[PDB]
Amino acid sequence: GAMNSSNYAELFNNDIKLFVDDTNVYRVTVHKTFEGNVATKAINGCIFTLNPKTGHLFLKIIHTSVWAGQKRLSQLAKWKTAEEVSALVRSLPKEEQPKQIIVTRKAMLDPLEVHMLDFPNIAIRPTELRLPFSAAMSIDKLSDVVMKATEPQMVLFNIYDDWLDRISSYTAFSRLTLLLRALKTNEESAKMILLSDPTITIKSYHLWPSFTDEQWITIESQMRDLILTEYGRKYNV
Amino acid sequence: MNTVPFTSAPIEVTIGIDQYSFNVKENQPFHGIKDIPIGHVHVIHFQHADNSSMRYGYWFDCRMGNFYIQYDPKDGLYKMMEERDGAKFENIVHNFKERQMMVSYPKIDEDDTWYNLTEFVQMDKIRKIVRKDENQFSYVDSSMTTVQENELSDPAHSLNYTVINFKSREAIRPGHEMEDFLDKSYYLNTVMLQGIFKNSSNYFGELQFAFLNAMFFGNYGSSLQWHAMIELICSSATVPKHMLDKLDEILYYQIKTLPEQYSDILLNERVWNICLYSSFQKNSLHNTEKIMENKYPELL
Ligand SMILES: CC(=O)NCc1cccc(Br)c1
Ligand SMILES: CC(=O)NCc1cccc(Br)c1
Ligand SMILES: CC(=O)NCc1cccc(Br)c1
Ligand SMILES: CC(=O)NCc1cccc(Br)c1
Repeated sequence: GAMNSSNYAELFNNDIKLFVDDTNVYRVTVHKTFEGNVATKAINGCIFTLNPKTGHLFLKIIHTSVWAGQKRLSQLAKWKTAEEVSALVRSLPKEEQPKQIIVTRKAMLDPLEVHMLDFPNIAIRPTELRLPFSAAMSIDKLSDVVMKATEPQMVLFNIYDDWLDRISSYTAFSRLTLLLRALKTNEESAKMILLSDPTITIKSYHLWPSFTDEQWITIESQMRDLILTEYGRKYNV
Repeated sequence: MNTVPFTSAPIEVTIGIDQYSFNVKENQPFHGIKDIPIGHVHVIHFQHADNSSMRYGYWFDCRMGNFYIQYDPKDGLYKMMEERDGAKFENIVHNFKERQMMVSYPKIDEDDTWYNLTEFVQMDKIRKIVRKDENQFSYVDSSMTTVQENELSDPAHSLNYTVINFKSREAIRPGHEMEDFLDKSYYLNTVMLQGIFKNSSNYFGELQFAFLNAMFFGNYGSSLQWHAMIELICSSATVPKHMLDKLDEILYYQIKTLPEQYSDILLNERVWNICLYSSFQKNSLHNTEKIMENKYPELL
């Protein structure tokens, strides 16, 4: 069935699973034509496929070339997403395939289901959670590689950097989702927070600053403040 | 004109023959139905007065033999049987006919309703869905489940309808995933028409049989099959024009014949709204859309 508040801990048990987010696969800028009409220009996109237990991000970049000559691009996007996830599963050894794939938007179930008919023992599941993976394009390194890409390409990052060495996957997933929620509610503030102290560097192979445990607490608090705050300035409360 | 004689009517029962029904009182002098039009398949069906649970009955074709009904007080139902001795059957029928102990099939001469609901049903074909090869007639009741239903318990008593599953490898070619799911023409035309049925008559015949078991027996599995076979055509961008025109006649008489107070259950909102207003063929079912809107505009 669906993943929600009540069955939240299943993400961190020992059954392999993947979150698929498709919100950044088909991206456009909307602009005006010489005749004063409106047209779109597609820019590179990505699929966000995340093992919440290990932190692994299988980033498939979606090069604007894949749309050339195609119609109904928002609908193709979902199927293209599904085609790519099924390819990734097929590419993986059997003991490394997920037992579940959880899609963050319901419109991805039928495409993924159809593309995974060859894997009847992989459960395709929606969720009731309002997860913030759309903001993954606010992470500089992530955004950079997508926009620089000149051809289709699969990029790998641990979205948890080295956190698992010190904290559990539950705690790491909560940090990630709080970081991503902040970035989605006010990207500027969120980033000002993350970088205010020039002495905390981001390692070449990491996406996030090298905070100490105690610096993470402070950070995590400031992010909560932000999300509440903006919820005020968004609801005048 | 053929006859289904009844040995007697020991229990109070509502008898239906095709779209017609009448009440028979317990031990009323009643010895059958005469003047049944030759050349069509027919159904004779039963709902006991005491237990409206279980509608049941028998599909049959009089060209295939002499059939009659005797109540079985052990198993509790009106059973169809075959009389192998023609002379003795004719003689028994004749005496019942002379004593006027039979009701008359009311073949309205303007009316082509039953023809239009059964144009593609056959008894050689009906026996490939309801398996019971020692009899030339076929029993159906409300609780019989379909083969597909059993996949999702007694196989001998199942309705072996043609399994249709839109999210199946049968339905979906590797590499055309989006193509074949959003336009089901490959599955309609190549897998089902060319591969399984052989022709659209065969497709229409199972669709007709499916609907009639739904309406007469409240057989849920048949209702599911009727809607599935509609939806498969409605969801194919490419359908022979003759098939579309015939599908519009077929559904028209199905919708015209449905009891008004049973539409709420035997008609699937999603399938019909999709078929009439969103699908490829939303413009090809003029007669069916016209009657649906004038008669059941609530569902839509
Ligand atoms: C995303 C990241 O750092 N993954 C580790 C990894 C490397 C190679 C294969 C696989 Br499966 C995962
Ligand atoms: C009872 C018996 O002598 N024969 C069975 C039967 C045959 C034909 C018609 C009817 Br009604 C009953
Ligand atoms: C509905 C209609 O015309 N006649 C009902 C009927 C009554 C009695 C026997 C039979 Br057969 C049919
Ligand atoms: C073998 C098979 O089911 N053919 C389709 C069919 C044709 C005609 C009537 C019926 Br009932 C079923």
